[PDB]
Amino acid sequence: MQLVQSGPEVKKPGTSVKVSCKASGFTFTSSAVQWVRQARGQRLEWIGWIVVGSGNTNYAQKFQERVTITRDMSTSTAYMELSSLRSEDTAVYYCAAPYCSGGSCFDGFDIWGQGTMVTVSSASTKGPSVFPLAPSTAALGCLVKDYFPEPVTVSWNSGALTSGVHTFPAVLQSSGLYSLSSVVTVPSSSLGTQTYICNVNHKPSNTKVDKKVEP
Amino acid sequence: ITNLCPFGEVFNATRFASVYAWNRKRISNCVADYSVLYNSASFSTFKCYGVSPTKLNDLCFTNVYADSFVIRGDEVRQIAPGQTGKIADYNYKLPDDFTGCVIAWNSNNLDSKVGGNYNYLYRLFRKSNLKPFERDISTEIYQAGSTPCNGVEGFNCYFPLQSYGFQPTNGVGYQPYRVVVLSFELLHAPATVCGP
Amino acid sequence: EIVLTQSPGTLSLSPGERATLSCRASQSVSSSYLAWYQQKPGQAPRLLIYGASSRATGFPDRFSGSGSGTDFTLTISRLEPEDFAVYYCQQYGNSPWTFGQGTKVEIRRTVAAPSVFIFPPSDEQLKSGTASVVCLLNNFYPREAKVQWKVDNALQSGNSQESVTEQDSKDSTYSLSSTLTLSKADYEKHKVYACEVTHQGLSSPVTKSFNRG
Ligand SMILES: *[C@@H]1O[C@H](CO)[C@@H](O[C@@H]2O[C@H](CO)[C@@H](O[C@@H]3O[C@H](CO[C@H]4O[C@H](CO)[C@@H](O)[C@H](O)[C@@H]4O)[C@@H](O)[C@H](O[C@H]4O[C@H](CO)[C@@H](O)[C@H](O)[C@@H]4O)[C@@H]3O)[C@H](O)[C@H]2NC(C)=O)[C@H](O)[C@H]1NC(C)=O
Repeated sequence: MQLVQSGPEVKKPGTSVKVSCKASGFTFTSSAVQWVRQARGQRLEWIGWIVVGSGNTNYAQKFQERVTITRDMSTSTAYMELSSLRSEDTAVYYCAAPYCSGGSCFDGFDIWGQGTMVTVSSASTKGPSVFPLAPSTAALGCLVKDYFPEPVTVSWNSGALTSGVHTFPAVLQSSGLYSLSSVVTVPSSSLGTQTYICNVNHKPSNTKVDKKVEP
Repeated sequence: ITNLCPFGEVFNATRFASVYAWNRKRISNCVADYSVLYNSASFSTFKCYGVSPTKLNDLCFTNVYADSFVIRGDEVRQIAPGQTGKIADYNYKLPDDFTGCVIAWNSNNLDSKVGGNYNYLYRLFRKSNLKPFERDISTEIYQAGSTPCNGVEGFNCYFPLQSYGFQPTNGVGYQPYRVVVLSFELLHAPATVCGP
Repeated sequence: EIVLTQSPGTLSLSPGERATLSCRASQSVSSSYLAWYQQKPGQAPRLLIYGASSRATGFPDRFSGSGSGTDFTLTISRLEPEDFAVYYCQQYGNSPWTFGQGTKVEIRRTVAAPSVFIFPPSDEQLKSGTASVVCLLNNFYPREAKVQWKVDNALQSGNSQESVTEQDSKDSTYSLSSTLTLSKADYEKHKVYACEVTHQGLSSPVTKSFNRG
């Protein structure tokens, strides 16, 4: 009943791409597979369905060209090549399938995955440019900007001090860079006391930036 | 003086049946010269479990059922006592404990040419796993969900058949291998096809 | 084919709802080739009712709705605050199998007033990345959110960056902050900044931060 997908791929502005959905826990011999699009704070656009028992496929009005599926019956997977990648295709592609076992099966597309993360940027995985938010009854936080699209997490020096941490999402910059923020509201009027930490990791370009915020 | 029933014309021809509408020619009252298929032959994979190939001409069964099939190169092995695969589960099936011979010879030429041939489609997506010796000459939209589509395709409702997309520039385990199954019978009836 | 545009927008009330959502259709679609997914923040969606004539295998109870072709209506009847996320209608049968606009849900909170505060860039900003000032308004419930400015001796809004969060399951609040990014190399034509937030419950704020330089 599980379905794993590959890691977040990174490409160049218009070369190619391919994604893999491994199907397990249900009979993949006679089933169907569909592929969709997603984004951050956006809608969903159906892309292309695969009768995977026997290959026959169509595509959406914007995806007739530059797209074609790949069967790969063995290993119980699924592929589709997207060509001439465009900048506005920073999408989680997902995949779905009906629970089919024996020849007759459920209508609703119930078996899903988790999707990948493709970012068609300049691909220069440059280190983040982060800076503290010096506090001015108030709040305090950290600033992260100007980094390649990457899964980034923020600690707070104790596995705690999560009393108002606000990790805002990632917004693209003009050149394809990424930025976000992490702000925590003050536990109390503790302006003249104690020290904080902006503990942040960065997994692909391994670094551990630690800035101690203080007025 | 004897004669020879038209056994070879089933074996050699341009257009051979299909995967699901498979021909089944009854042959009786003849001296079928079996010597031409084993003693002097150029047919690969002449393993025909059920009767020893030697002295085949000196033992004779009741009636002959000559078959005809076109299969991809790798999928020839599915002709067996059931086994697995898309043959003998939705396609023509081999009965359990059957007695008769099976031959499979490469046919990269002689009507296996460029372009996915219009005919030579699978037989797929049957609600049951078939019964032996019965022939499927019917087509209809499969059932794959709660509501039955009323004749218009769409979600699910798969068409059972897909064409073979082969050509004379394929690999080694995917080129066509024309298959002939000579089915005997064991019953309480006298043997008709007999002779040296 | 795509004029669905599910009638409800954002609705907000605690459990005690009789709320209903509608999936209007272009042409009356045959039933049982429908679906009604349920997206969640940061996860994959699910399936609730597979064709307006049943309910899916197993899912939380107390809501199941059905409708007609051009109006595939649905209902919810007093569901828990756990099920507050974006829905998505669906169609099968005719290619392309199109989805819908999607419906959003919210919770009543009786909106209050925040504390306003400004964040000046340190003296490192002469040699840092960008001379940006940071503000943050705290816990606005309403959808409306507007921020303006009047920076010291400059009239241009070429670059401005905003950051907003989704629902907070603990108290059902929205919180956004304003960090405007402008020219760094100058640090001489824009010193005493303005950063204001407007609401009826907040009236007219004041934000004239410490004189830079
Ligand atoms: C269906 O399609 C298949 C093709 O897959 C046909 O098979 C071919 O059939 C023909 C005719 O039956 C075969 O042609 C034969 O060629 C022989 C060539 O001579 C060789 O052998 C002699 C020694 O015997 C050597 O000296 C010589 O150098 C060659 O090496 C002919 O000699 C054969 O004639 C035989 O019959 C006559 C009449 O009885 C005798 O007088 C002869 O002496 C000789 O014994 C024969 O013509 C061909 O080889 C087959 N192809 C193969 C085996 O790959 C089927 O015939 C066709 N029809 C049916 C009904 O199945």
